[PDB]
Amino acid sequence: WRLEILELLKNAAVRAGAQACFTCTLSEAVPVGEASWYINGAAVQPDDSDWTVTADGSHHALLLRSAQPHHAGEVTFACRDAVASARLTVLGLPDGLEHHHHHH
Repeated sequence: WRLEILELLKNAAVRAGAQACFTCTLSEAVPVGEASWYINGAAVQPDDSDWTVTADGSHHALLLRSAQPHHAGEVTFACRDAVASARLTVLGLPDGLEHHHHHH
């Protein structure tokens, strides 16, 4: 019956074509106004195309479609005594090599 913050997903890096997963499972549902979801460098308008925000009960879900070298910025969220932060960054260097061979 309380409003204790259970778990928050922070710290996220998204390369080109990747996706972002930010959610905050609370103990109480908050309407629209006491909850603030924004990343410095790109305010999410009700019609935001790159970012998507929703609120259903005690669960707040926010994502990032295909990350592009420009969405980089800080991550700050606040609610019912629910303080949060993070660091969002996108890689634009195709210097990231990956192993395409699972096994040999």
